[PDB]
Amino acid sequence: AGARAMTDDDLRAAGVDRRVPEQKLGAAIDEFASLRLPDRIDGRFVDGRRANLTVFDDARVAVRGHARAQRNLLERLETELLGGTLDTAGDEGGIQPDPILQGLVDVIGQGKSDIDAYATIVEGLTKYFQSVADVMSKLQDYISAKDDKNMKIDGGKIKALIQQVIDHLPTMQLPKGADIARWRKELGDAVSISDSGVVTINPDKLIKMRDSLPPDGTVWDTARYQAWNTAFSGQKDNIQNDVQTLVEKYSHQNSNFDNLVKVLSGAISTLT
Repeated sequence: AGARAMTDDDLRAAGVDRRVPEQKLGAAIDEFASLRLPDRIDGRFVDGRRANLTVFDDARVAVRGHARAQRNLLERLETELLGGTLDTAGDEGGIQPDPILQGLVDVIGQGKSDIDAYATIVEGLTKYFQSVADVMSKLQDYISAKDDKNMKIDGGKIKALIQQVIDHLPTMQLPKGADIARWRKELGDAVSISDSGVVTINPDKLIKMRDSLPPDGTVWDTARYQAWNTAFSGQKDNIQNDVQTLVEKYSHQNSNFDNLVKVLSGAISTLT
């Protein structure tokens, strides 16, 4: 009933602790960055780190947790504001305007939509993110020491892995009523949005990684592999960068939400 929400504590106490989804999201980014391709050093061969796909796992359901907590607080806030003390003949709701209550309701709905949308988008990017990290581990089965001066890389097969990720790239769908124009500008080049609100991920960075590979059975000297490794790993870093940026935008949204329920709560108090 009394949907209390005046301090960051009141929130957390309700389970709405924005620090968690972002810690996990940070966790993953940390994982994705720890990924390394095999290498050859001083004449030796160094295994790479295969992606701990779990770390990704704990990030997305938290983001899914939070959006439920955020959505259950807004709802509680919204039940309180609409009605409260009755009079006689007024179910009051977009029929006999004049009150400012109306305006808060819409603020709320924008709150809903925003919560959902960032949740779906972040859902998807982390999928995409997990897929790429799956590949940076799967492709390591296709690289190995040949001579004590050469490497073997079955790039034809790695091209295969990368392409599968590109064919089953996570598809996103923005809530009914969103201003797609505002969303394309905010999420940037990393993604593209139709007009039905269908969010898709730009496979451009995966394409360059894919087009960078040699054919299956190639044998490389250490200088050649290093060059490829660096070039490959730099594009991977490029992807980390895109996900990091949306993660900051998402924490900003989590922040906006925190101020939102606060203003809404004092507001209800005011009219209370």
